Amino acid sequence: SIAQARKLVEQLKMEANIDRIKVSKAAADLMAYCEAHAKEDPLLTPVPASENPFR
Amino acid sequence: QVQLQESGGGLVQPGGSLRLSCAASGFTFSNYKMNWVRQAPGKGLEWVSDISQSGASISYTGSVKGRFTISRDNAKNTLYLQMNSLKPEDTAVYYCARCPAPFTRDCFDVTSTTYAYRGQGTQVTVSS
Amino acid sequence: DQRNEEKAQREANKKIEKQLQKDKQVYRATHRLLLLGAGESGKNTIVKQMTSGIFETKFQVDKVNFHMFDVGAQRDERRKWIQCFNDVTAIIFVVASNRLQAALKLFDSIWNNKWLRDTSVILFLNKQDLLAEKVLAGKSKIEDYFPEFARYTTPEDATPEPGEDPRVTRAKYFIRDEFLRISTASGDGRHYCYPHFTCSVDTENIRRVFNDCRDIIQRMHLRQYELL
Amino acid sequence: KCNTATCATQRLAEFLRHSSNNPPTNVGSNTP
Amino acid sequence: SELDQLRQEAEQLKNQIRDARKACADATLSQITNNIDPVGRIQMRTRRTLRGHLAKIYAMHWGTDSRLLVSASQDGKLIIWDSYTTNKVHAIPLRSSWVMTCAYAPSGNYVACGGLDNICSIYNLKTREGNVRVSRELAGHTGYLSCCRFLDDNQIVTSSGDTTCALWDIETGQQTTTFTGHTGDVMSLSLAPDTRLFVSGACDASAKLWDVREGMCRQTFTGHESDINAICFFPNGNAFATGSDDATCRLFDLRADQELMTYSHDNIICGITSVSFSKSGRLLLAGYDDFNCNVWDALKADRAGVLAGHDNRVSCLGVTDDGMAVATGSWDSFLKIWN
Amino acid sequence: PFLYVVGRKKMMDAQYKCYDRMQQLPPYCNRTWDGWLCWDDTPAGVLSYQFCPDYFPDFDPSEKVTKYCDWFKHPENNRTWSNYTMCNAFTPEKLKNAYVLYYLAIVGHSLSIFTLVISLGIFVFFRSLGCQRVTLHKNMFLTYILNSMIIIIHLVEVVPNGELVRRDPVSCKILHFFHQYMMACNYFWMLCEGIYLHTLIVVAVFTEKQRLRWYYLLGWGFPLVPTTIHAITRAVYFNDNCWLSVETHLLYIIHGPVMAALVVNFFFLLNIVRVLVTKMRETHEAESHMYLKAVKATMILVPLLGIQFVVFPWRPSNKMLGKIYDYVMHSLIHFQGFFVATIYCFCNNEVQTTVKRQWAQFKIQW
Repeated sequence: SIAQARKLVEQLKMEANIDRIKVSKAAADLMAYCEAHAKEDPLLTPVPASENPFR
Repeated sequence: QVQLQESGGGLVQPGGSLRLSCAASGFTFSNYKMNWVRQAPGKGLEWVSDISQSGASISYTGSVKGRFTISRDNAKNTLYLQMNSLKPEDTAVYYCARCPAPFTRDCFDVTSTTYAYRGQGTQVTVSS
Repeated sequence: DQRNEEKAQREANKKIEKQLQKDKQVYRATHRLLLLGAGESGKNTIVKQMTSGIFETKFQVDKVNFHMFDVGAQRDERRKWIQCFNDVTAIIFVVASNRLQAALKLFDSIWNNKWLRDTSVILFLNKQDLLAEKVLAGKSKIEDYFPEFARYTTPEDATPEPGEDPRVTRAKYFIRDEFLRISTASGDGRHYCYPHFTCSVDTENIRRVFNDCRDIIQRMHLRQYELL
Repeated sequence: KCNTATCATQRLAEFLRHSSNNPPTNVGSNTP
Repeated sequence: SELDQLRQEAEQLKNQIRDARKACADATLSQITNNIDPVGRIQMRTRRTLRGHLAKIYAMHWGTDSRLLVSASQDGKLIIWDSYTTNKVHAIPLRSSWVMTCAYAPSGNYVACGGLDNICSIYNLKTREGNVRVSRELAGHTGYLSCCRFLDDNQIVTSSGDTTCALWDIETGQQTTTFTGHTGDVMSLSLAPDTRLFVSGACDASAKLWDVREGMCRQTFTGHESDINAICFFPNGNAFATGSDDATCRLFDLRADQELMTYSHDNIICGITSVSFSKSGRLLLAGYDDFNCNVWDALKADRAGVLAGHDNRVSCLGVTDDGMAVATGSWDSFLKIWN
Repeated sequence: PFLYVVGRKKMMDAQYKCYDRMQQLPPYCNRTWDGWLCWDDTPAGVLSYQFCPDYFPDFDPSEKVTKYCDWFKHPENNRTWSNYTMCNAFTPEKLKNAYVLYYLAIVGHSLSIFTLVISLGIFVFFRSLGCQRVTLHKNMFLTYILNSMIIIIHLVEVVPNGELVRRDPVSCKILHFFHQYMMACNYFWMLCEGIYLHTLIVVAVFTEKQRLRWYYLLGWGFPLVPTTIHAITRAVYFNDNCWLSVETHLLYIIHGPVMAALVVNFFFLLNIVRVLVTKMRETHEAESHMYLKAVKATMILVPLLGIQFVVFPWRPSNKMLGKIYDYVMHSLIHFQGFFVATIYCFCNNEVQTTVKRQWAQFKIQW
């Protein structure tokens, strides 16, 4: 368990210095991308029956 | 993240009384079942006892049946196990193990060597 | 054009469907069995009679094909790979004979598993002579590991056994009753247990498995018609 | 005739057909 | 005497991570989302029902062209269906009867399979000589195979059940890069849109992001209470959703290093078996053990529709590349298409 | 016509039999010859009675006629005459008993097809419930509805009207020919399911798969042979208008194997019952609790196997006991289709779950 301790602590150290942006702008990007491609979602907006292959 | 830490355990004379308490965190204590696991030095893993949800069904193994008392409550999110009638043959490391699934009773892989939800554990040893 | 493509697809569908019907006729004629148990239980002796993940054992008796699928190579955690054996006819369980408490807990976990409620299990109490020698020598004891043995009474109502130490008969029936108490504690009538006392050189194990499978199939057929 | 229970349905149809729509036989007087 | 200071360093680093996550968190995603209009009530019916499988279906993968899909079931059979005409294009008799996963190559030339044999097998379909056989068999894993995905025609990523992930390469048979660090069985994995990142949800209630090029983890998210059964990347590639056995769906962010929202309801407690996203990512289609699939609004965490058309529990589902339709597979050997 | 001549022929045939009885017989009153049945010697007995001769449709084999020697002289004609007023057998009291039974058959049969027309629809609509067992039930439900359909139309179209039978139409014979075969077809199908029950329980239980091409031949093809044999032997020997007669023994040809098949079905039920009680001995289930469900399993198997035709085979002569046997046998026969449908379709477990699950989806869609 002593070696696993060192490997875990070094893995956590590698995760300690990673960059983290504010949650607000991340959420902004997540819903901006969602609203940008809202038209291209057949499950969201129904496509006409003639166009769809599964009729 | 689940984090089960243990308390108590020390060098005491045989036949004494101790107390081990686990303060659950990172998850909801009421839904899950809880089991106790002992690690006898120089031997494999062993199962101690389990208590069902809300303290409904309580069972112990044969070696500790009629001796040990386990008690849990959902409000404090804590797990206790009474220590009494200590003998040198009971020297083992005790861990707080969580049930894999909520609202379920099978509760597999408690005895598995590598368990992610198992507590760190504290050494309990009786000597003179 | 699309006429020829559609025709070719139709004929390919027909051929694949015919092959699937043939494989369905073949598949429904065999019964899948899962061999499970703890280490040092003597199951390897039965396996050798006849690394990878699953060892296949194709054996037949009385013109009935049986497919036994030992799962030894997979890791100890069995919560995620035990859900696959929910369509098997029966699960063969081998008990090494506190090694008994671990087997009891594993059986309890298997019995009340949500996806394992339909399947029935076959109990095999392997290493009977080991229990006999252990109880005759007196070096070890069961009272410390089980504070109920002394008060337990041998079920003389039904214990047809050849001549042997009566203490070991009490021990065997005590283990059987301990298993049965967990088996029938939360049973809902959808799966049952079939305990059997066997040694490491018993050639009648296949016959016992055949009889247990016949009983399971008969019970399932009776339940399908609401008779049971 | 048939005295089995399977002929019960046929028996009722035959009995009703004759009774509902016949000639009636005089039991006594000139008749023996 | 070196154990205690290792433990103190680990807990200090964990506290530092908690403080950093708290500092970068100011407002939840729900607060910034309430201003947009809801999706409203939606309903999709079973357009096509696919029958012919003998045993329960565990996994499936839609094709790149949205024309063919492959399903794996416990009868030792691999079937390549035609979605539009419900025609069985191929029927590969598997040599292993306990296959747990399957994959479709982006080019459609190869397929993958894995189960309780620790061996991943690749089968060739473009060859036309009256025979379809396994091209390469990948051996070396200790735990059972759970899920495999195709990177290219010469690279495949497999997640076994021994807490390890290996990057294989076909036509050689040996492991190129091995990913280690998990403590529980890796149940499912998904590939990022750029084919450079991939996550893996193990049985330790955490999702760990790995790098294929160098071969070590980047970030760990945790945030769950039970084993993660499924995982799927967001279409943008900067987020993903996970499904566990405690009846909760959680969406994480690759940049915030923390969870964003939790999807759940009080009346239902069933382990999620599959998680998938639509084209825009607005709908979170997640399977459940209560014999039906629920559609969740990812942005608002509000249920939009219920898909109840399976007699048995849903074990596999996935939205096609163009998002035309979604197909879910249950344990009743029936495959259905929803649109 | 022909049936009237048969009664006259029987009157002439009884005279020859009466002559043999008088020759064989060597303070008894002299044995005189009566119109219908010659009376034996009674030593100045008063109100001595014998069974009704019943050569006429008016007469029945239940009543008895009596007189007193020193033989009864009719006051009107001042001549010997025997009291036959008790053999009319068409009093309104007994007609009312059959009147209730007639409407009981219509009510039971009409309700039987009601419960069965939608029971069959459920099995064919839900493909998930389909199985090897279901296919036999689908055929059994199919032959139950049509057989009940013929019974309803037979009692209201050809029975009430006497003008249809007098004209002697060929089509009427065909209608009864179809009725005879289809009615036996329903009863022969009980043995087909009885063999299936004996196949999946006690003997050859492991081999679940079995070809149904033999079951279809016995279910439908086999009943054609006795009906064809009965049809040809009736025309040559006893050809009555529309072939609706029951006073002939030739009906045993079609009703022989039908009774024989149900006799074999009785043995199959006993074998299944003995297996059921045997399985519980190993389970060690409570002695007082297994009795109630053991008869319950037998009770639900009676409508499916047609056991009631073997347990109560013959009508009793006693009026009160005969009244009971007519009320209960007709109730079980006419309501048999309803009993089968309500047990294997309206009481089955996985049928109930599918219906509830399907209804839950429908209310979600709407």
